[PDB]
Amino acid sequence: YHERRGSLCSGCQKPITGRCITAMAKKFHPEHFVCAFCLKQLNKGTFKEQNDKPYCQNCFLKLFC
Amino acid sequence: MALDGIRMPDGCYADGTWELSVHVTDLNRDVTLRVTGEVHIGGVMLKLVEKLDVKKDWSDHALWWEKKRTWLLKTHWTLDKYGIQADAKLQFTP
Ligand SMILES: [Zn+2]
Ligand SMILES: [Zn+2]
Repeated sequence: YHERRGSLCSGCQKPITGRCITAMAKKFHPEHFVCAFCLKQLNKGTFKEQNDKPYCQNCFLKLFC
Repeated sequence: MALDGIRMPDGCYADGTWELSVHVTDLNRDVTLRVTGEVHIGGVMLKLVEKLDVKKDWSDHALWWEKKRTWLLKTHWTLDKYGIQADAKLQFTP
């Protein structure tokens, strides 16, 4: 019954307790919004994409550069 | 065209497409990617994975040339540049 909240990950609607990515004002589990190369972590500040598939720049660039 | 100095079955084939063999060591399988001597390595790991489609080891993916025991990480050059081709069997491992 603590009180430490966070930010619901829109789509999951579950508080994000740790790191939180923001979108069109929506929040996102920093994980459920990872890069599709190394699905472990992405950042809206370095989130690259192609064909709709998320990617870290270092990841996407490695493909088409 | 077709001539190219030879004829067609070899002076054409249909479009100059040769599938590169890929011995997956993390799976022990052998996959082939219909490519050409103009695809960038980062272009192969992409397709091979696309066929996979799963939260499987995607970062642990990289092609190596045992005929060179190297790590194909030169996304700048291509197959032709190095000289790779269908006679060159690559592998899909970290
Ligand atoms: Zn979520
Ligand atoms: Zn990545």
